[PDB]
Amino acid sequence: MEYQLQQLASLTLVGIKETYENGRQAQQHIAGFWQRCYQEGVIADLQLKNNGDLAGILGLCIPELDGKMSYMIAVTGDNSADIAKYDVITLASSKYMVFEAQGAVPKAVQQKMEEVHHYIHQYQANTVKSAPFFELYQDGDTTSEKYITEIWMPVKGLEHHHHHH
Ligand SMILES: CCNc1cc2oc3c/c(=[NH+]\CC)c(C)cc-3c(-c3ccccc3C(=O)OCC)c2cc1C
Repeated sequence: MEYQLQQLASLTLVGIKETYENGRQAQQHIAGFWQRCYQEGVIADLQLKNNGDLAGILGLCIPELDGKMSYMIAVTGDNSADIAKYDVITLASSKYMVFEAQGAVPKAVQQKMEEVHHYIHQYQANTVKSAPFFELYQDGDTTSEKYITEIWMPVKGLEHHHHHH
């Protein structure tokens, strides 16, 4: 499978996190949460705040310590001045396997995400299950078959994996 290796410094992310039961229905709630964020002007409002650290809107999957699963819609921003209205987290610095899903959203992303998870199962000592992973949606027509969503999967110690030796 094709991927690029990328590294991020610690970043500040501003947005809204919701929490679901780890879901066979999760994708339905995530759809609804996207729909609501657009409908309520939240996406537009976050887009203003995007400081450019990452180009686009993030959909982060955040593991919770009670086993639940959170999804956060966010942008790289600057201020905890937004805490009144928004969730603000620090995305801790990490290396990533960065994959591309090309096709109309969400179908291409869902399908690519299945392939990714199956691919990365061979890298159990190198993925980081407690670290967020995310979809990155850059500017473009997400209905276009050429639209590319990036999938960022955090890794540690990947250079030691025997497949690279
Ligand atoms: C700039 C990024 N813009 C978007 C990103 C989106 O990401 C989505 C991720 C999803 N899961 C994780 C992969 C699911 C389930 C739905 C998503 C939708 C979506 C949500 C509700 C209803 C329709 C769609 C839909 O994609 O709109 C198509 C017209 C979505 C829509 C837009 C506009």
